[PDB]
This record gives sequence, structure tokens and C-alpha cells, in this order.
Amino acid sequence: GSKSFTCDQCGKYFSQKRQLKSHYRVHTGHSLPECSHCHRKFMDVSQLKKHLRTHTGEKPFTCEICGKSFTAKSSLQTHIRIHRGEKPYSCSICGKCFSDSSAKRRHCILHTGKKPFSCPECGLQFARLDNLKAHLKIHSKEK
DNA sequence: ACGCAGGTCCTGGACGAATT
DNA sequence: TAATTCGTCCAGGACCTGCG
Ligand SMILES: [Zn+2]
Ligand SMILES: [Zn+2]
Ligand SMILES: [Zn+2]
Ligand SMILES: [Zn+2]
Ligand SMILES: [Zn+2]
Repeated sequence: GSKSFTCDQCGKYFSQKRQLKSHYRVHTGHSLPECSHCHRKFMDVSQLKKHLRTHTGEKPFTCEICGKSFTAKSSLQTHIRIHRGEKPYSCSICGKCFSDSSAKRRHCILHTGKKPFSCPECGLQFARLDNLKAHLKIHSKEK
């Protein structure tokens, strides 16, 4: 108010060209925080610090119930729902319930019938890239 | 058998909150 | 207040497991 600079990638507005230039890094990766180990780039230094633990194996979020540790507090939170039998995610179509939000989302795809992963050796189609990977191991053990 | 699908936890982009 | 950094949500994914 007013803002006359716009990003030609996402359309966001800025009052100063310096602000647009800074923002434009999320699209080009130029000068985004760079991991000294793998040299990948991240949105802010907090996401970089989070990624650092993928190289060290540090798992700083421990479950006080069973003692297992997790890389992220969100993962620990999801894990604790297992102990407590808390399944707040349900398929609206068949009523199946899950403690894990990704298990629920993955399950719901099955009601679409889509099988976009086709074995390049025999043409068998799978809903899950998982199942195709495992399926291809059978072709290799056959050869 | 092995296709199928749920269990589990890792990874990081998205976005508002908190801090500087 | 603006910029940076943080916490968190949430989508997507990899590897595991057991059932029909
Ligand atoms: Zn943009
Ligand atoms: Zn790295
Ligand atoms: Zn636990
Ligand atoms: Zn369902
Ligand atoms: Zn095949």
C-alpha cells in the first residue's frame, strides 16, 4: 500500500525492488541457505538446521512411553497417537479410521481406482509406486 | 505366490507465530 | 514495523509387515 513490484512466478506484491529481489530466491534457489554437507538449499536457516539432522542421525524427540526417538516433534506427536489408540482421520467413503494422516490420505486414493504405475517389463499396473518397486524385484530374481 | 494395503517414521515445503 | 528465524502443519514418500 502501495506496491508496484510483482514476482513474475507467483504474483506476490512488494513495495521495494530490494524486497522482490530477496523473495525471488525461493524460485531460483540463488543465495538460499545452503547445507555445508550436501549443498542443497532451504527456505530459511531454520529449515536448513532441521535438514542438518538428516546427516547426523540425531533424533531429539523421545517418546516417554516406549523410549523410541524421532527426528521431528510432529513425528513423535503422530507416534503417540498409536499408544493411545487415537484415530482421528477417517475415510468418508468407507469409514476406515487411522491414527496416521498420511495412511488415511493414501488409503482414500484406492476409491478412485487410479493405477498410474505400470511395470515396464509386463505392464501390470499399480496404485502404489511401492508395490511396483517390490514387483520389479521379482523380475530381477527371475533373471 | 505375490498383489495388496495398512503400519510406521522420515523429509521438507507451506505458512503463520515468535523473535531479532 | 520489517526481516529473519522458528514451530508446526501437512503432503509425500520409503521401508516394513502380514493378510487373502
Ligand atoms: Zn514469487
Ligand atoms: Zn545437507
Ligand atoms: Zn512410543
Ligand atoms: Zn475408504
Ligand atoms: Zn512386471
